Amino acid sequence: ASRILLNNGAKMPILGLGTWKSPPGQVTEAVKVAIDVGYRHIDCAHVYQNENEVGVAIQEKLREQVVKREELFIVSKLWCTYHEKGLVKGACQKTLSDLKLDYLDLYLIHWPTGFKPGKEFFPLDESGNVVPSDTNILDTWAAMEELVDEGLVKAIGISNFNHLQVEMILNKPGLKYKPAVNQIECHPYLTQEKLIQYCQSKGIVVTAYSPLGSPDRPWAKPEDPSLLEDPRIKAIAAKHNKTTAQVLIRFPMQRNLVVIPKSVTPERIAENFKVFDFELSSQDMTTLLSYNRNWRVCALLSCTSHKDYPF
Ligand SMILES: NC(=O)c1ccc[n+]([C@@H]2O[C@H](COP(=O)([O-])OP(=O)(O)OC[C@H]3O[C@@H](n4cnc5c(N)ncnc54)[C@H](OP(=O)(O)O)[C@@H]3O)[C@@H](O)[C@H]2O)c1
Ligand SMILES: O=C(O)COc1cc(Cl)ccc1C(=O)NCc1ccc(Br)cc1F
Repeated sequence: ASRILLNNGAKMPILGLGTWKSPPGQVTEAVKVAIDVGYRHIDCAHVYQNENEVGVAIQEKLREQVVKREELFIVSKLWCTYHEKGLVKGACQKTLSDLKLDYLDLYLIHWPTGFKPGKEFFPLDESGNVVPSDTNILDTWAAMEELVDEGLVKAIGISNFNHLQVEMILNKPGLKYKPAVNQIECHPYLTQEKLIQYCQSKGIVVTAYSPLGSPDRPWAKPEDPSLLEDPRIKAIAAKHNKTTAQVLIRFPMQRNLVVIPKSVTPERIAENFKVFDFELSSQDMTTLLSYNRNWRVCALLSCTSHKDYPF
């Protein structure tokens, strides 16, 4: 089954194309190729600085009538410097204009932390600590709810929310819409059993990011573990006559997760989509889960300061 039902009643494709680090000079063709070979979900964000180019691709494949708007599932995220009530609508509208869309299928609070508004995405103090905003997640959530009620977004959700923060939203006084999705880091080195079971038990669909361990993350270090090069994962792939990436993408799909591998390489974009015709065994799944080491791609010292830093 290629889509999962969300608690807003809409279906979300379980495979999407990620776009963080996709160069603006390459991402338009990457998205065009992706849609040509089957992808119907694109994961975006304003902070990635490439939504205009992603939007050129979506608009061209709409204009060519390759796909209909209803068949696409486009996701973006509210950056930290826009948590303020009077900045959320405009942030969403900027993303809409850049993506050439009149609505988003899903809009996420990108991180639970609000930062000081301004030109800078990471406003720092002179000692390098992020400068917080006094906004809290519950008031930010109410602002997200407004976007649903104005027709700018079909679904709202959260990203990098820990258990307690998910719970805070669900327990919000006067909660109007539950989050549809929690998008978090998840792969065999960070298997997330606790947060996923919690989210799923509440009917929140979990999207796994960095499913390949983000080998192109700008802060990678030599000593870091490498999923794609792990011989134990390579051996499961070889057994199935698939690539290691293919196994890493199928893994979350069998846990009822949505997964969003990024590539700008046409051959890999296509390879990564060829994951609906094979199954990992229960033993394969448990074996992959055994590799957990609580290793995170996405953590940031400058922000650990903040009252709502999630890890
Ligand atoms: N919500 C958040 O806070 C958050 C955080 C991180 C990521 N995300 C989203 O999740 C997406 C995916 O995560 P990510 O970009 O961190 O990393 P990823 O998808 O785990 O890994 C991307 C890297 O893997 C390479 N790659 C892709 N397919 C491959 C294949 N078949 N074989 C070998 N290498 C392959 C890509 O190379 P090429 O591109 O050169 O082919 C790129 O270097 C992001 O792009 C973003 O949309 C969200
Ligand atoms: O956050 C993403 O989606 C991917 O990571 C980044 C993307 C870009 Cl364009 C810039 C920087 C990051 C980035 O540094 N992400 C890590 C991060 C960020 C904020 C917080 Br509150 C915590 C944290 F771990």
